[PDB]
Amino acid sequence: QVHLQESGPGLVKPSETLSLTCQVSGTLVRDNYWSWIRQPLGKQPEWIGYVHDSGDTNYNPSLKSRVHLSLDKSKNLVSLRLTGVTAADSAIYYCATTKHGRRIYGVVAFKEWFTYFYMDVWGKGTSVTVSSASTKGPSVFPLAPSSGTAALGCLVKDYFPEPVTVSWNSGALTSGVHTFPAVLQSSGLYSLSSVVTVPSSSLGTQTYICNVNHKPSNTKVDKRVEP
Amino acid sequence: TFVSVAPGQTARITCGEESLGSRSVIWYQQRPGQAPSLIIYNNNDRPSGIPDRFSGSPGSTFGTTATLTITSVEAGDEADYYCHIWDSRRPTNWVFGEGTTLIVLSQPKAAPSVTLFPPSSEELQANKATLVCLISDFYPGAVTVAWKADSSPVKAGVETTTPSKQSNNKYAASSYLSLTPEQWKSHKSYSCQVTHEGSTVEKTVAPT
Amino acid sequence: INCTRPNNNTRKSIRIGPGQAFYATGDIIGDIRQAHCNVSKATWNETLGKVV
Amino acid sequence: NNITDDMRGELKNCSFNMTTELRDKKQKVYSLFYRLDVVQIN
Ligand SMILES: *[C@@H]1O[C@H](CO)[C@@H](O[C@@H]2O[C@H](CO)[C@@H](O[C@@H]3O[C@H](CO[C@H]4O[C@H](CO[C@H]5O[C@H](CO)[C@@H](O)[C@H](O)[C@@H]5O)[C@@H](O)[C@H](O[C@H]5O[C@H](CO)[C@@H](O)[C@H](O)[C@@H]5O[C@H]5O[C@H](CO)[C@@H](O)[C@H](O)[C@@H]5O)[C@@H]4O)[C@@H](O)[C@H](O[C@H]4O[C@H](CO)[C@@H](O)[C@H](O)[C@@H]4O[C@H]4O[C@H](CO)[C@@H](O)[C@H](O)[C@@H]4O[C@H]4O[C@H](CO)[C@@H](O)[C@H](O)[C@@H]4O)[C@@H]3O)[C@H](O)[C@H]2NC(C)=O)[C@H](O)[C@H]1NC(C)=O
Ligand SMILES: *[C@@H]1O[C@H](CO)[C@@H](O[C@@H]2O[C@H](CO)[C@@H](O[C@@H]3O[C@H](CO[C@H]4O[C@H](CO[C@H]5O[C@H](CO)[C@@H](O)[C@H](O)[C@@H]5O)[C@@H](O)[C@H](O[C@H]5O[C@H](CO)[C@@H](O)[C@H](O)[C@@H]5O)[C@@H]4O)[C@@H](O)[C@H](O[C@H]4O[C@H](CO)[C@@H](O)[C@H](O)[C@@H]4O)[C@@H]3O)[C@H](O)[C@H]2NC(C)=O)[C@H](O)[C@H]1NC(C)=O
Ligand SMILES: *[C@@H]1O[C@H](CO)[C@@H](O[C@@H]2O[C@H](CO)[C@@H](O[C@@H]3O[C@H](CO)[C@@H](O)[C@H](O[C@H]4O[C@H](CO)[C@@H](O)[C@H](O)[C@@H]4O)[C@@H]3O)[C@H](O)[C@H]2NC(C)=O)[C@H](O)[C@H]1NC(C)=O
Ligand SMILES: *[C@@H]1O[C@H](CO)[C@@H](O[C@@H]2O[C@H](CO)[C@@H](O)[C@H](O)[C@H]2NC(C)=O)[C@H](O)[C@H]1NC(C)=O
Ligand SMILES: *[C@@H]1O[C@H](CO)[C@@H](O[C@@H]2O[C@H](CO)[C@@H](O)[C@H](O)[C@H]2NC(C)=O)[C@H](O)[C@H]1NC(C)=O
Ligand SMILES: *[C@@H]1O[C@H](CO)[C@@H](O)[C@H](O)[C@H]1NC(C)=O
Ligand SMILES: *[C@@H]1O[C@H](CO)[C@@H](O)[C@H](O)[C@H]1NC(C)=O
Repeated sequence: QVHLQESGPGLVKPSETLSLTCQVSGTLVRDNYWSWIRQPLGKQPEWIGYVHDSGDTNYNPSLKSRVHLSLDKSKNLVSLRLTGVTAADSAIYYCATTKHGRRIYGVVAFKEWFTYFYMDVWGKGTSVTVSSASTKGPSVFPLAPSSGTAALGCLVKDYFPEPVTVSWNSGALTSGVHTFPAVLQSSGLYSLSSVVTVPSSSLGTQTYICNVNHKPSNTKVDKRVEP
Repeated sequence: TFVSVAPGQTARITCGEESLGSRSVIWYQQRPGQAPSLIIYNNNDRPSGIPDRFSGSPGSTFGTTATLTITSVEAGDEADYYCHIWDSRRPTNWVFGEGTTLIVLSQPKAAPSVTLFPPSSEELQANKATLVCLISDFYPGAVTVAWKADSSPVKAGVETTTPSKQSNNKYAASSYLSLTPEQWKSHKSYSCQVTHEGSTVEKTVAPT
Repeated sequence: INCTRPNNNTRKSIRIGPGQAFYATGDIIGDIRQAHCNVSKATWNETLGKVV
Repeated sequence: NNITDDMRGELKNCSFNMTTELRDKKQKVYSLFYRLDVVQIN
């Protein structure tokens, strides 16, 4: 076997309609239950809702009046819809099969038995960013060495969105290079750094230049670092 | 929450509120950078492929929290574990409980390499300032950064990344401090105090 | 026949005072089920059949 | 509980004022009563 593949836009403006599609392979969409689970960065997974082919379908009470699910039996895939999106919906959406079970504790005749669901087969998942903000070009600033080894690096401040590919001397030097993950500021802009362990004996000053590339703004900045 | 257990020992994980009725707790394991996987459904029933090292507390106990026992703790079990509470007394939970991270105690000691860079001269001309604190070569991935203005701590403007190991055991963490050109020339010096495990390394920086 | 009350209950002893105390049902511990009584189907079928 | 609506409540969680040992102070305590024991007005 069972392979699941999610697919979506990746970027959504606010107050719009997000549309996702879960391509199902190895089984039919009619003989199984299907659930969607989103997960913010650094948060616990939040259940969106479950859908069945017959017409049985329930949503998350917190997102009840905004979500819509459906199943295409002709193309055998799952489709999600979310109207009125904001910055809170920015997460990673997974598609997953769902098996039902029945927990009996009292006397089944009187009800007192609740059905529990659990997902066994997950998919790779799709990343969805619902950020309104336009594309901003990065600002490169050199990090000069500060008083047999020495440290030397760059700084990529205020850019959007991810990612940023950082090389040194067009890939001529590939040793001692350490690029840190970016951090999202309160402004909604990311900022990363890249530092390299360099010999203190670099009096010759053979050209040292980090190459910064930002494809969403087509911005390629080559900065020369000098003490 | 974090739980550190020596390899080969026994790990125990607590999640969600106290039981009010008969439960049917569903456990999930999330390897970092992957999708969550099923471990134990229906209190203590493990599906195919899952070792019996994973056991869960029975959902017939009233007044106790759900407990996940992991015998023979190995390095591969180091991940995030979330739980799905199904109580007969509570409504359907559409949100998993707060997960718990399992820490395998091995490879214990690595001294953190911190480095503090002052704001560049070119950034100050753009009416901006930023202190950079790079932290590398440390294990395990669990550090906390506290900035200092002279002897006074800094409350806002602190932006810190989450640890991330590379090829080496070394982990990655960068701490930034957004200030104004006026704030930089104000105080005498700024400090970058990094607390790792039990020790704390402090590096300072002064204007010219 | 067997009759039971599934709801294991809590007594709350609120004091109206001075020496007079009212006993109130506290919170239930366990599941919410209703009282019921069981009658052996075989025993009842024969018993009714002997009466008729 | 977690009820569809066919359970018709039956059990009620009532809160009310009460006279304590002293005359002056009221008591805001809660109890549990069956539906056959209570009746709503208006
Ligand atoms: C008046 O008349 C009415 C109507 O007749 C009557 O109403 C009846 O009331 C009783 C109690 O009030 C009620 O009993 C409940 O039944 C629940 C379901 O039991 C039945 O199903 C199971 C499993 O069936 C599933 O799985 C099958 C595959 O295995 C599958 O094919 C099925 O389709 C289905 O999916 C079945 O095993 C049971 O069979 C029992 O009875 C047989 C005799 O008929 C007997 O031969 C069997 O051996 C078995 O008895 C026990 O056997 C071993 C011991 O040898 C035990 O280990 C078993 O667990 C059996 O009890 C039934 O056909 C049942 O789940 C309820 O029990 C759970 O819930 C209570 C309350 O929360 C807990 O306190 C219990 O501890 C128990 O919880 C365990 O099980 C659940 C579910 O698996 C787990 O989630 C829990 O975590 C826990 O399991 C863990 O903890 C235990 C702790 O010891 C541990 O041992 C485990 O290993 C695990 O770690 C409960 O018993 C009944 O449904 C109801 N209706 C009927 C028709 O009877 C009134 O009572 C009458 N009143 C009076 C006054 O007479
Ligand atoms: C029907 O409902 C009723 C209630 O409506 C419920 O009543 C229970 O009845 C049982 C049996 O009579 C009680 O079990 C006993 O509880 C004793 C007290 O439990 C508490 O105190 C423990 C510490 O005891 C000392 O310390 C406290 C102060 O800290 C002091 O007041 C005590 O007097 C005593 O000196 C405490 O540890 C315990 O909490 C534990 O358990 C919960 C899970 O329940 C767990 O989450 C906690 O982390 C902790 O592990 C609790 O707070 C207790 O002393 C006694 O233990 C001894 O006796 C048993 C045998 O009965 C031995 O097996 C055991 O090894 C000890 O020697 C025992 O556990 C229970 O407390 C009542 N419950 C309540 C809420 O009052 C019935 O169970 C219900 N019936 C059914 C069928 O469902
Ligand atoms: C808390 O209470 C809510 C009540 O709102 C409850 O959710 C409900 O679950 C029932 C099933 O347990 C749902 O009823 C379903 O209705 C659809 C049609 O819309 C049917 O297709 C379903 O039938 C399947 O499930 C049955 C139950 O075992 C099977 O017997 C049958 O063979 C089918 O497999 C089913 O009848 C109902 O729609 C929901 N309601 C809502 C609002 O979601 C919830 O389960 C309770 N949770 C706990 C922990 O008590
Ligand atoms: C009512 O309860 C009694 C006991 O509480 C039941 O008698 C038991 O019957 C079983 C057979 O199913 C025997 O194994 C037990 O030894 C009996 N108990 C005693 C104390 O004798 C009786 O069957 C129940 N009847 C109904 C209709 O529920
Ligand atoms: C119990 O008594 C208190 C009075 O001490 C009630 O509180 C008042 O309620 C009335 C309306 O019922 C309000 O207009 C007052 O403002 C409340 N506060 C006072 C009078 O200080 C309380 O509502 C009672 N609880 C019940 C009847 O369940
Ligand atoms: C037992 O009861 C059924 C109806 O429940 C009835 O048809 C049948 O005749 C009864 N058996 C005897 C022997 O009376
Ligand atoms: C209690 O549940 C019943 C179920 O039918 C419902 O009609 C009623 O509005 C509920 N009341 C409260 C206060 O929850």
